[PDB]
Amino acid sequence: EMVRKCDPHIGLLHRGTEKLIEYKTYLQALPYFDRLDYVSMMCNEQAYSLAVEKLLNIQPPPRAQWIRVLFGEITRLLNHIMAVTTHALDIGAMTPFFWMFEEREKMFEFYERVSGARMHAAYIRPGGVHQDLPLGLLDDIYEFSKNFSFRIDELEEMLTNNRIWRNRTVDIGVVTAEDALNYGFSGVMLRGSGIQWDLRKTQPYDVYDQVEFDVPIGSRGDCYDRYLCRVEEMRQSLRIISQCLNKMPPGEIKVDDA
Amino acid sequence: MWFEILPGIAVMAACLFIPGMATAHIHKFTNGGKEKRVAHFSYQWNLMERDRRISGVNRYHVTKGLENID
Amino acid sequence: SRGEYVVAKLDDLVNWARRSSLWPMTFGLACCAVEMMHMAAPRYDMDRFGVVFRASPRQSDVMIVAGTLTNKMAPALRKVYDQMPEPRYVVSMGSCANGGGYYHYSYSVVRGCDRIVPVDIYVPGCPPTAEALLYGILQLQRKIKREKRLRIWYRR
Amino acid sequence: TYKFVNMREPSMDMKSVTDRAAQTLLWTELVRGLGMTLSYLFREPATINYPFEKGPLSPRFRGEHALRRYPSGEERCIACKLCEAVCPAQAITIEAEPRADGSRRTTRYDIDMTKCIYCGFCQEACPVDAIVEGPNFEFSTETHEELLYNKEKLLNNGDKWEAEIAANIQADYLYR
Amino acid sequence: MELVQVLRRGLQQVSGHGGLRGYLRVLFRANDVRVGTLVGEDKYGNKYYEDNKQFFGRHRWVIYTTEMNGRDTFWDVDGSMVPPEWHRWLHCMTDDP
Amino acid sequence: MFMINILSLIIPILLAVAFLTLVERKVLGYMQLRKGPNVVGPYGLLQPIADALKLFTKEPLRPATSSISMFIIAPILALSLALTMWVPLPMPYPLINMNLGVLFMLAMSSLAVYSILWSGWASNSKYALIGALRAVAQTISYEVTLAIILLSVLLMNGSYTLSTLITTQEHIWMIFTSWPLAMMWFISTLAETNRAPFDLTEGESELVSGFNVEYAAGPFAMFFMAEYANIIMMNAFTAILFLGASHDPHTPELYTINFVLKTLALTITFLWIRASYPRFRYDQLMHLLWKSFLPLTLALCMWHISLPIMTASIPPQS
Amino acid sequence: YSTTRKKIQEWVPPSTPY
Amino acid sequence: MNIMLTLLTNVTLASLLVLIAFWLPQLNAYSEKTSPYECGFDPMGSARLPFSMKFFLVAITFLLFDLEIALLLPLPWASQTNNLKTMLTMALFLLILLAASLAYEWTQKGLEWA
Ligand SMILES: CCCCCCCCCCCCCCCCC[C@@H](O)O[C@H](CO[C@H](O)CCCCCCCCCCCCCCC)COP(=O)(O)OCC[N+](C)(C)C
Ligand code: SF4
Ligand code: SF4
Ligand code: SF4
Repeated sequence: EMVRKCDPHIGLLHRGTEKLIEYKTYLQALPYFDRLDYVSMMCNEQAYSLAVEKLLNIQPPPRAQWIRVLFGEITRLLNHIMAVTTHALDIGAMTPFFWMFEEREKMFEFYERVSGARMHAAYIRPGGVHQDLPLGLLDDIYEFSKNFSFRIDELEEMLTNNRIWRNRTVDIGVVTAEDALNYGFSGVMLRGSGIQWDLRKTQPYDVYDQVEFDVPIGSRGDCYDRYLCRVEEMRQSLRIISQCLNKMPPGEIKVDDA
Repeated sequence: MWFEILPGIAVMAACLFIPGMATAHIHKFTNGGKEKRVAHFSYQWNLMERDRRISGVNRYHVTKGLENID
Repeated sequence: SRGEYVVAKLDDLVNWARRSSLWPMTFGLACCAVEMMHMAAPRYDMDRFGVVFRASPRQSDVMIVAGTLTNKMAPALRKVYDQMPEPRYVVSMGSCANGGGYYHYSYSVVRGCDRIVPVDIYVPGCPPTAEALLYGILQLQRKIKREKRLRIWYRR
Repeated sequence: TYKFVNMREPSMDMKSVTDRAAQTLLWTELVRGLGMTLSYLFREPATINYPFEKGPLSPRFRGEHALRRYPSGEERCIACKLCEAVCPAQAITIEAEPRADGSRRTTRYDIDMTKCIYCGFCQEACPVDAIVEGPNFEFSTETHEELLYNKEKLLNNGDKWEAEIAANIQADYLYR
Repeated sequence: MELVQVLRRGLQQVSGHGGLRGYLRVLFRANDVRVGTLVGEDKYGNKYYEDNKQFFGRHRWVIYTTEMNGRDTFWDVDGSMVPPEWHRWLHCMTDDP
Repeated sequence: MFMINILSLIIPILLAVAFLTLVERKVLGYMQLRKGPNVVGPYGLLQPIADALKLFTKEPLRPATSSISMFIIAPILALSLALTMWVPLPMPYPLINMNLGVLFMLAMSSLAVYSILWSGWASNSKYALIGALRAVAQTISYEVTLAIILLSVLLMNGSYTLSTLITTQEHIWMIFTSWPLAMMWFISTLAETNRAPFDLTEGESELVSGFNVEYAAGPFAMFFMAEYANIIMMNAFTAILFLGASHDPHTPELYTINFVLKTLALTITFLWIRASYPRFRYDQLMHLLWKSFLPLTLALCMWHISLPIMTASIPPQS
Repeated sequence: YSTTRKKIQEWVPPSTPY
Repeated sequence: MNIMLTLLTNVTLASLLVLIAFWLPQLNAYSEKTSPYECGFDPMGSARLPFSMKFFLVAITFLLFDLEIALLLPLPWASQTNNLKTMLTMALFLLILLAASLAYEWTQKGLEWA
């Protein structure tokens, strides 16, 4: 009943992307990226639009950068919700799921509102951003964001102390902090083993120069620490939303360069 | 809301309610209100042994009183 | 008390029965897995319609095929479809597997989901909004309700 | 910046020791979480009563396509054909031929929802604002051949919804 | 204050008029403005939620085949064009024509 | 007319497991905020029969690889014993006055899981065998502590007969006397019945519906049904055994009216457990038992052996 | 269905002999 | 009698449910549909030997506790014996050994369960 070696066989969903991308012009390639890490649909677009703007040597008007970070962060919350949740569902917690996807649905109400699609919002553009966001939105984001924290907190009351959950995930599956680096682990899988590194603080790309937030380092490198990193990073993103709401300059959003 | 659970749960109760009644009265229905008789030990059965034969009827539900001796 | 009358009654009974609590199993292969889940999310709650995601085809009937299909994957799909009990159904979903959709032209996709299994209702979208899906399955019930093997069997 | 999740460690003070021991034996946090779900039993359920009620959407929302007319009653489409030229799925196929009047027109504008990805590039692309990604979002159907809309079908969709679509575009275009 | 609530169940029981049918099809209950138009029947509402506001009610005679209590009502049954825009909160502030 | 009494015991309970299913989806629904089944009811009520009809109507294939005899005989045994355990249960008046029917409750409960072993053995599938095996592990592992703590709570009622267990609770309730054993009895009923945190037999995401998989329509309905039989039944058992009540012989019905409350009050709790905790995994599931529950069950056991002598409080029954 | 009429409109032999 | 009657009615009930379960749907079984489930892809081989010492290493201990509880059962009745001091030691005694047995397993690392 012990495993002796797990033998993953990916490619069961190799839709074949990179070959397709080559035949289609830049603007027509963008949607593929939503179709990639689909749980985190905005950040992929942002990754691309940066990737072109460097080649194209062109800089978005600042407001666009503030949106790009803002939805970068709401998406940060989406992936973390989905991650912590379904990771719980895999070990049978069942409930927290339903408590959260209400919220996650309220976030899709925002993608719904600005992009016109509930998700896969081809909205970030190489030039900056697509349509400007509707006037009625920001207060609406405010009203939600102020109340979300109780929800995440209550989640945490069902999990972090729930010592059954602790015992199931606390001594697994530790990875050596250097050995991570040899395998090129990234993001949270690094921080769980306590190494300081993080790209937003390290090589900031947008207004992250102008936002302030605390990166949560793990320690033991067990799944549990990674979990707390997920939660805490949720709270921190929830910190970012405040700052972006409080400094959101008027101006254009697409680049002037027609 | 949550109160709306109740139609679902009350139907439970009544169902479970039924056997508890249905047996308890059948006893009285058969035993003539004597409310059944347990016989865990040989002796108590010996009392039901002495009975039935004492009643002219074999059904021992009836307990002939003092009048029986005269 | 015509025999046909009674047959109409039993027809109504079993077809209403099967249509009233079908139990999907799900290949949430690609990214339309998540929208499936929002059907089961509290805000729309598939369960109130009685439908409940239960794994293992042998305990399930209707099959959702969310998300893009691929070549290596296909044979497993045909396996799972074969192992379902009659009266099995399926449901193609999204522009995903209605016919490759976005990925219509690649070596690894298998165009439509149609080319390996006999699909029932289609639910176009990319992703379809979970609610459009909901209209999908309700439409599926309004197709089961028109099923009538009993009326026909007596007729033959 | 960097923060230590965990790292904090329990006190060995005897009051605290007896507290953790009593916690283990008497399951405090367990009953805490259990009390929490008790608490969520009493909140009002979030479900909408679909069909009878339907979820909130947005003016910008994307759905079924539909070519649409001038108020004059004339159709808008003029076969600049770049809807074909910008759709990533290339769902669209167009074959224009001249009107007897000599105006440009389509002969068999068509589209197939089987390949369309509802990205809304067509919605952006049209110079005369002919094709429009309609508000309708439900048209799930029995048979694959129905998905592959003909031109006439799109017009009929444009007829069914025109007040509605014109309402959305009216409510939205300034942001464009 | 349970008595006032049960009393609300009573007032709803009277105002709904034969609520047993509406709960036999439309699944209850409280109703509201009863604004209407459309190809047939239809309905409207207002209450206390961003999602529970603005209900609907299928035409008893429907577009053709009879649709009523214990009948298979369509979701596509709702009046085309105008009413969904008020019904999806695309413009709930903008009352149906 | 004893036969109609039996029939009167068997029909209502099956109705009860059906509506138990529905309540399960209901409450377990409202914990999730989402409403449970509703549309078909009006209050969902008509659902379970539609459900069962959906099952029995549906084709139940005889697997090509499976041996057929075991494959059929197992479900039969499952419902069999699931129902048979109900007979000697004082409500207030037992259908049968077994001199020692508690011990019999243990007997039925102990033959129960054997059906699981066949259920996974004849099913032939890999998941079937592995899941069935771990299932039998957890089960037996809990029946030992089970029966010991039940013993220790029975030293003081007097004897194994059940009706007396009413008499011994004409005031204080057993629970105030020995609640910790009531805890362990509770959890052992929470695992023996294979429920929420102790979830493994079904396996679920861990093993895609466990042993039960290869069973299709009707037999699946039987294992499902029998499972709920055991859940309500151990619940009722705990109810009579740890929660006494006033009992006027002239109005037995009154007592039952109370009893179904006190037991239903338990069954709901399992559901409200199900909505709350992630499952243990097969190591820890047995770890907490052999390492942690058991020694307390023993120490408590000697303690309860020893109270009646020190307190000079030895129970009456011969 | 198919839209935009025909293609080659190929000619056919005359009814009249020779 | 009494109990045999309820046994018969229960078993006949269940068997009745079986027969109405099979001889009813009346549809088409066929090969590959009847092939064993294996999460899609076909099995690499029929079920063989999931061997583990860690099964019996504890399960046997189950069996030797169950024999013990079999001796514990007489206790409630034995409690009413005329001479408890003659009894009481033994009432404790076995439990000690039960515990003792466990204790011996506890720390020879023979109890690795799983
Ligand atoms: C005169 C003196 C006589 C005696 C007086 C003193 C009484 C003795 C002390 C009473 C203790 C009895 C409690 C029962 C044993 C508890 C041990 C159990 O919890 O084991 C733990 C395992 O815990 C259990 O598995 C909990 C899971 C049970 C899930 C069901 C939740 C129950 C909800 C509450 C229901 C209460 C209803 C009845 C109340 C009256 C293993 O501990 P460990 O390995 O070190 O780390 C985990 C610690 N935990 C507890 C935080 C998880
Ligand atoms: S539908 Fe949209 S999301 Fe689902 S697969 Fe096709 S493209 Fe990816
Ligand atoms: S843009 Fe709209 S109108 Fe102009 S050609 Fe393409 S489709 Fe016809
Ligand atoms: S819908 Fe989106 S994808 Fe399909 S054609 Fe119009 S624009 Fe191109």
